[PDB]
Amino acid sequence: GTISRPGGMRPKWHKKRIKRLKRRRRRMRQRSK
RNA sequence: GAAAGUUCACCGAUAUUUCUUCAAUAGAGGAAGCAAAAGUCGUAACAAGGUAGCUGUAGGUGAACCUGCAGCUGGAUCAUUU
Repeated sequence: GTISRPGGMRPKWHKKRIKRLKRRRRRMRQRSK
């Protein structure tokens, strides 16, 4: 332990998830227009 | 002198069409967020939390996450060849 009560995952992994979500969304939308 | 009417130019309602632009709206299907707290699968985090922890980046994975490379101490070290 080295940080205080961040609760809601590790703040690094939770960034990563939002990235591979955003990539996905872009890929969809681009074709759909 | 002077009416109806003629012809040309100008101003131009209105309609139509083109371009431009703003506002608002139906919707198959797809994807997130939050609030409820006695559902389900695990145990990642807080003690060296039982693979120290965290940051940046890439890859992998049912999920929390895991693994490589380079950093920080907000460590578990303020410190051992005169």
